[PDB]
Amino acid sequence: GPQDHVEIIPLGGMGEIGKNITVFRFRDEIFVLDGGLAFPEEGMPGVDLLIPRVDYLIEHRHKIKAWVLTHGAEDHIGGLPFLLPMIFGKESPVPIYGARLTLGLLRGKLEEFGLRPGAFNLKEISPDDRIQVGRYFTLDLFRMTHSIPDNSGVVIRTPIGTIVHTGDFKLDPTPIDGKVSHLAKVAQAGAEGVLLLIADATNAERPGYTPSEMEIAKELDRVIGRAPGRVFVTTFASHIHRIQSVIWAAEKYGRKVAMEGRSMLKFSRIALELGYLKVKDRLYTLEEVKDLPDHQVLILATGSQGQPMSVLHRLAFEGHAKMAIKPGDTVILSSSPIPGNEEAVNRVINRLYALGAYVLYPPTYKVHASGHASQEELKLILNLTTPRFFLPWHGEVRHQMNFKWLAESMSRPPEKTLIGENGAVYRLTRETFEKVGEVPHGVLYVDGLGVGDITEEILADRRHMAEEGLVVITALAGEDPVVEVVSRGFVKAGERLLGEVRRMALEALKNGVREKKPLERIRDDIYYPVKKFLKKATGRDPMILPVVIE
Amino acid sequence: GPQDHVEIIPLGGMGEIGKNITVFRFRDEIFVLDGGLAFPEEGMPGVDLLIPRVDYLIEHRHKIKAWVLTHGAEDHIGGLPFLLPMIFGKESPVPIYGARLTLGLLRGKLEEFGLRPGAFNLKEISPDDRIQVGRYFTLDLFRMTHSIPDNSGVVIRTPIGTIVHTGDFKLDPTPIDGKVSHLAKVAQAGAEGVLLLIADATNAERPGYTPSEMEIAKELDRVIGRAPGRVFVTTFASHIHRIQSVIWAAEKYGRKVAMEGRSMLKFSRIALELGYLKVKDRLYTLEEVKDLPDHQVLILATGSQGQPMSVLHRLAFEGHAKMAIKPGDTVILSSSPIPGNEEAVNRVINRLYALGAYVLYPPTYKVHASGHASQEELKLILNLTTPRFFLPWHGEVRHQMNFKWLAESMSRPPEKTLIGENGAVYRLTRETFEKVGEVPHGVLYVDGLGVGDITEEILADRRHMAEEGLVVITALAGEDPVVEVVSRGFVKAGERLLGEVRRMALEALKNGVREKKPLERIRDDIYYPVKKFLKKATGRDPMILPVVIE
RNA sequence: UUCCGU
RNA sequence: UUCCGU
Ligand SMILES: [Zn+2]
Ligand SMILES: [Zn+2]
Repeated sequence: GPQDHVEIIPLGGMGEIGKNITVFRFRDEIFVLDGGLAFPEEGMPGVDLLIPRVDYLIEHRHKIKAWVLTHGAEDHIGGLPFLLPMIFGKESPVPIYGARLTLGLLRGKLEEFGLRPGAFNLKEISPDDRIQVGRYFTLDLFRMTHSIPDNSGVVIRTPIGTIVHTGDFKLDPTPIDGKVSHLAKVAQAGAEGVLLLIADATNAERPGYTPSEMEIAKELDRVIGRAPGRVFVTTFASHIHRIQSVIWAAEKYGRKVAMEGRSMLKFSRIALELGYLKVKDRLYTLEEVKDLPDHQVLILATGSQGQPMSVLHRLAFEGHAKMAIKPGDTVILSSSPIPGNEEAVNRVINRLYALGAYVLYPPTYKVHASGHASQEELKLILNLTTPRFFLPWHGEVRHQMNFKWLAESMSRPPEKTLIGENGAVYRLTRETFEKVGEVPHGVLYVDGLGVGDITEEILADRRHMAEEGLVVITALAGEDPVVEVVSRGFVKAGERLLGEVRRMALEALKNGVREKKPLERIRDDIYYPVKKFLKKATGRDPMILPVVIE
Repeated sequence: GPQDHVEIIPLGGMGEIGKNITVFRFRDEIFVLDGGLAFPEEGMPGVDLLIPRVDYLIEHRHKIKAWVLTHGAEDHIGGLPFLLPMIFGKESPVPIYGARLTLGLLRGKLEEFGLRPGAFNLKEISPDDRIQVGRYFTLDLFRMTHSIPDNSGVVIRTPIGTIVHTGDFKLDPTPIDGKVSHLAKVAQAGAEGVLLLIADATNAERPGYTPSEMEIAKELDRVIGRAPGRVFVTTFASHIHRIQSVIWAAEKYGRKVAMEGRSMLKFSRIALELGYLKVKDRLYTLEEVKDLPDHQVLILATGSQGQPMSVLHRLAFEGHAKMAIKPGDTVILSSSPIPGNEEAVNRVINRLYALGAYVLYPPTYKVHASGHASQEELKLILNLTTPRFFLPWHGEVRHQMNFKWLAESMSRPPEKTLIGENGAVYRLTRETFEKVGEVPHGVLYVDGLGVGDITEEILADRRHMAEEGLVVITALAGEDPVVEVVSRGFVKAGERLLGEVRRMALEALKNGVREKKPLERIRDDIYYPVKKFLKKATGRDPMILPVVIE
C-alpha cells in the first residue's frame, strides 16, 4: 500500500549533542526513543539543566504505546522526571523499557524528584532484547560500546522497512566490562536491507578510530603508579568504566579510593549496587581517607568541565573545610574540555598549578577517550548497514554534514541524506524519505525549583541588563510632581546625562497631569523619548524602568 | 658593589597572554618594554579592550628614560594611545624606539585616538639595532620570527649583568619575509654569560616544533587551489605573513583579493604602504569584486575568533547588504580558536555549514600555526642562553610552570626560576634574583568612549543583575504611604512572593514615618529584611532597589 | 558532551 | 592569543 508510512519526530538531539528524544509513529501507534536533558553554558545564568518540549506527547499521551531507553546517561534519561509527569501525570501503565542500569539510574532520579516506586511501568530488558511495541514495531536491541555500561542500539522493524538506530556508540575492541558491541544484529539488518540509518555523528569530523577505554586505563595506571604523593581524579559522573579503571589503578598501587561530589556519588552508588562497579575494598569518604599517607590515597571527584561549584573547583578556589590542595598532589583531569567550558577548565587547571599540584590532562597525557565513534568506525557501520536513507543524529550541523559527506564517499551511498532538525516531521515510506513539515518544539529551563521557574523572558531582559545595565526612574503624579533617576551598572557617559533625564521626565510628567492622562499611559510618554535620547547620546540600549505613582 | 641591582616590574603580560608591559630600572633611570592591550571574553559585557595600570609610571614619569617596542601587535602596542596620555600627557620628548611597522601601526593608532603627528618621540630603529638607553642600559635588539613582521628580542645589558628578553617568538626556518631569527646575538650573549632570561612561554606545554608559516602557505595554496567557487579567508588582522600567503595563493590561482573588516583593513593598509605586504594587482573592495565569477574571487575578512560583530559573523548570521553566504563558497578559517572563543567559533562554523558553505579549519586542515615557540625551540634557546635566573613570561601559570620544568630538565639548569606576576618587584643582582614585593597594579576597562567609562563596580552589580535579576521597590513617605514592587528578570518563585514584599516594606515605611527617620535611613530598614527574606525563601540574591520619596 | 558548600 | 553594520 502506497499510503503506509513511518513518521519520525525528534524533539531534541538533532543539530546538537544533548536532550536526545526521538518519536516514531505508524498509523495511530507512537513509541518514544529516550527522554534527554540538555545543559546551558552558552549565556543562561541560574539555569541548572534543560528539558525538550514534548507538546506533541501531551497531545498524543494515549497513542504512546511504549518508551524505549538506549542507556542511562543524563542526555538520554534526565528529562524523564520532568517529561513523564507533564505527559501522563503522576502514574502510567505505559511500558518504559531499559537495561538494569538504564532503569536503576532513572529509579533513583524518580526517588529524587518525589515519586512513588513503580508509579510508571519500568520494564527491564537486555541490551540485546527484542521488544514488540504495540502492533507495528518489533524492536531488536543490540549492545553498543560507549562511556556508560549496558548501552544499546536498536534495529527498529516497521510495516514498511528497517530503521537502524545505532544510538550513542564507539567500537571499543576491549571495553572495561568485556561486553563488546553486537554488530551481528546490525550486519544481519544490512543483508535484509536497511531503509533508514540513524547514526551517532559526534566525532564524524574526527579521522581514524576512537581509542579503547582499555588504553586509557593502561595510561591512567602509568600516571597513578608514577604519582609522588596524593592523586585526585575527575571525570563525567556517568562514566562507570572510567571510574572502574581509576579504582583498578588505585587498588594496583595500594591506594584507598575516596569519592566526593553528589553526581559521581549517585551514579557509582547505583553502579556498585547493580554489579557494574568493582571495588576490592570499600568506596571510602574524605573523613576516612584523611589520616592515610599521601602515596596511599586517591580522591575521585566531580569537576571534569571546571564546574563553578564542583569539588575540583573548590579544591582549586579554596575550598573545603575537610580538603585543600597540598603542593605535591597529582591532579588527573581524566576528561577533555567540552566547547564553551574550555575557559572554566583553564581557570581550574591554572589555579591548581598555582597551588603546587602537578596537573595531568589530555593531549599531554592520553587520559581520556571520546565515548563516540570516529571516522573508521562510522565507515564500518555505513558499510555494515548500506542504507537507502540516512539521518545523522547526536551531533551539531558540522558533524551531521561531515557524516553526510562520509556517507557520500561510500561505495553504495544512500539515495538521500537528510540533515536532522528538532521538531521536524520526517515521513518515511518503503520507497521515499522526506521532511513533511514541523511540530511545536523547543526547550524548557529547569532549576532547583523545577520547570516554569525560569521563562524565555526572564533571561531575555536579564541579558538586556547584563549587556547594557539598568536606569530606574521614579515618577510622581499629583500637584507636587517628583522625578528621581537612579542607575545601576550604567556607563559613566550616561551617569553624567542622568541629570538631563530627570528634567526630561519632569516635563513628560507635567504634560501627563495637564491632560489628566492615566499612570499606565504617562509611563510611555516617559519611556520612549528617554530611550531615543540614550541611543542617540550614549549609543547604549539600557534597561529603563519608569515607575508611575500618584 | 653589593648595593647595585636591577628592578624588573611587569605591569602586565605575566600569568596571562595579553597586555604585555615590562619595566626595567637601575638606580634612578627607568626604561619600559612594550605597552600592551588585553581582551575581555571571560564575563565582561560592553568592554571593547583592556589596558594595564601604569600607576608606577605616573609616579615616575621623569625617570622614564626611554620606551622600547618589540613588535606592532595590539598586545604590545595597543595600550599606548591610553597609557602615553596618562603618563606624560599630550606630548613627550622621551624616545619611543621601534621598527618601521612597529611605529607605523602606532602612528595610525595615534592618528585614530586624536593626536598631533610626532607629539611623542617615535625614534625608528632596526629589529637588530643597539640602543644606549640613558646611562645604564645598552639594548641589543635581535630579529625574531613571529606572526607579525619586524619582531625583535632584546639582549638587555645592565651594570650588573645580561638580561635576555626573547620577546614573542618562534624559530620559523622559512618565514614568509625570508627575514630569519638572529640567534647569533643570543648565542653570543650565552657565551658572555646570561644572568636572567625572559622567555615566551605561550606553547611551553606543546611538544616538538611550531610548523613554519611556509608550510601553512603551502597548505593554504592546496585548499584555495582546490576550491570550487568562492573562497573566504579569516585570520588575526595583525598576521601580515598569513595575509601575504593567502594573497600569494589567490594570485597563483587567478583570484582577485577583496578585503573587509576595519581591523584587517588597518594593518594591511600600513603594511602595504611600508613594503611589508605584496599584492601584484590592487587590494580590491567588495563593490569591485561583486560582478566577478565565483572561482576568480577571494574575500579576505575579520572574524577568526567568531567575533559577535565581525564580517564572517555577519556572513554566517545574515548579514551584509553587499554580501551573503552562497551554498557553494569555501570558507577558510586560517586560525585556531582562542580558549573562551571556542563556542563563538562553533556557532559561526555551524551557521556557515547550515548555509551551504564548505568550512575548512584546523585540525582537519593544517591552515594555522602558532606564532609562538614549542618545546624543541624553547629547549634550543634555553641551551643557547644557559641563564643563572629565569623568568617565564607571555603565558599563564600552566605555561610558566611547564617552562619552569622544561628549564629544569636542562643540562645546566638555572639557579632559580621565578613564576612571574603582574605588579611584582623583582630585584636582580650580579649574584641573586628574588621578588622583593609588589606595587599598585591591575587593569582598566576601555570602550568606544575610552578609559573611565566602565569601572570595576559597573560590571560588579551588572553581574549581580545577570546572575540573579532585579527587584525594584518604590517607597512613599507622607500621611498616605504607597509601596510598589516591580521585578525584571526575577524567578517565578519570587514573583509569587512579590505580594509579600509590598506588605513587608509597607510596615517598614510605617515605622519609618512614626519615628520621623530620614529617607536615607528608611531605605535600609526596607533593604535588609527583604534581602534576608529572599535568601531564606527563594535562595536567590537579586538586585534590590528601595527608592524612598516624600 | 558536564554539575548542584560543614 | 581576537574585534569595532549601508
Ligand atoms: Zn548521549
Ligand atoms: Zn604578543
